[PDB]
Amino acid sequence: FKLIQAHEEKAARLSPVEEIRTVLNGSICGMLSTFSQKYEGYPSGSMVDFACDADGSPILAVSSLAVHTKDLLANPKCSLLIARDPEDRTGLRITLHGDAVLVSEKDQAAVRSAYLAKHPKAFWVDFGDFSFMRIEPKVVRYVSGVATAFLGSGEFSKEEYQAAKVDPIAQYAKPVTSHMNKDHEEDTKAIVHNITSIPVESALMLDLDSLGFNVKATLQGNTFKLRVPFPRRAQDRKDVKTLIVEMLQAAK
Amino acid sequence: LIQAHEEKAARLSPVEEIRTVLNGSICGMLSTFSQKYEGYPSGSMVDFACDADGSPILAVSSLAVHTKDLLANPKCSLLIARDPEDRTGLRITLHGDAVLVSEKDQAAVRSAYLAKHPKAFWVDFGDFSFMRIEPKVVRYVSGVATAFLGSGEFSKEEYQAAKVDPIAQYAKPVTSHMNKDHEEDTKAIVHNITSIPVESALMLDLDSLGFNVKATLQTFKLRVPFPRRAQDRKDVKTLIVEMLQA
Repeated sequence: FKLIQAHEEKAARLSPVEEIRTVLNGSICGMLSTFSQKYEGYPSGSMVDFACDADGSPILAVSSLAVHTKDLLANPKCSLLIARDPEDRTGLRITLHGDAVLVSEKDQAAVRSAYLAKHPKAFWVDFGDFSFMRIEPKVVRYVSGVATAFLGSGEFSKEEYQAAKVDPIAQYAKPVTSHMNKDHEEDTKAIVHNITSIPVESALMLDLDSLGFNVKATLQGNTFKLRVPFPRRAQDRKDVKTLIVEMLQAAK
Repeated sequence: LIQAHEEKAARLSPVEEIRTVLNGSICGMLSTFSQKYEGYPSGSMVDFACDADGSPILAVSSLAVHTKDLLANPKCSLLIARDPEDRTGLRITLHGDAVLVSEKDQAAVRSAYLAKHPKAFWVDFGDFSFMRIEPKVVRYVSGVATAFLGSGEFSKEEYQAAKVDPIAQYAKPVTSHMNKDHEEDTKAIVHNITSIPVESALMLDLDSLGFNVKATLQTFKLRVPFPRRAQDRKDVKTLIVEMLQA
């Protein structure tokens, strides 16, 4: 109740801009808002795949037959809504506002590879109906914990957002969280219990970065999220395993 | 072979399908004009509940960004994904005007909202108000990266006149009993009706004319129509057993 609030406020985590920079870079799909070309005066929403380029600018592969493509050609001002955990309503949600710009011929090759890195089977991007567009950010806004005590919000300029680096350990979140959630969830419960002093019934690893990881934990009927910081910054894929064993050894 | 079965299988009309799916949805993506960032649109996740006419009811906090957006410009849109993770699924965008609910309509609107969000106790707090998106146009797209790409739009009058299918409300219990315990029965029915030797058949939704399934042979969706319209919950069980016997 009060121990959770005191632990979360002190636990090491990425800075706000690095968290938003990292979550966006790891995201591959979101909700595009445009000005409706056909229904004048109304906005319009659609689902789009995307991939951030090296600067964090979303790359879209848009079909000339899509409604949202016609919207963007008539008015390039748009927004992109990202949900870290789409089903979690208390999760982090990011809105990137910017201007959709056709990618130049010089930039085609770098843009195409950045997009296929996130959508490896998207070989329609070479078809004539499809073009790459880049949403050049104007402002990046986020909200977190809507119906919770740890409600936070903020915004970043284009310059602040682009200067932040993507955390180099977050890319390993999927393999690490799988091996732990499938085979070694007892270890996660002990580590969380050792650090937070909460005897959690279950501890599910949500994400991962160089400073630690977050877990979905359950105690009685309440479900809540806990930050589990590493004793030091993780340096690589293997170092993440080393630190988990060290935190387990410090408990087990 | 799939295309010939899908084009002939009985299903709800387009406007009744969209009316039914929207009425069954309780969360979506709201697009607004950004009050703070002049010239830009904005997106947010919102809970909602359709009223009896199909108009989405929102319970908005005075502290939320999208509330300030809607108060500055009521013109908005609501994006609903029947199966949000299925990229070929049906997606509906309702465009309309967000209107404060009047004092006379508060009670009916509150009950419509709590029917879909029974634990939303905060709707009574002072920070919260009910808004209704009065529809201007309802647009849909389906099978966006498939051979069966379809689209269309409905006026406010066409959308409001359509009825919500009275059997779709039973989709969750029926699909649970079948997908967990009787997927062999579902596979037999699908193979019997479509003449497709399906390896697995996962029941997706339900209406009075049949149900849709996710099937795999050597992944695609198949419509499984009932031999006649189902009249109630028990009749759905009667018809499924009847189709299994065949």
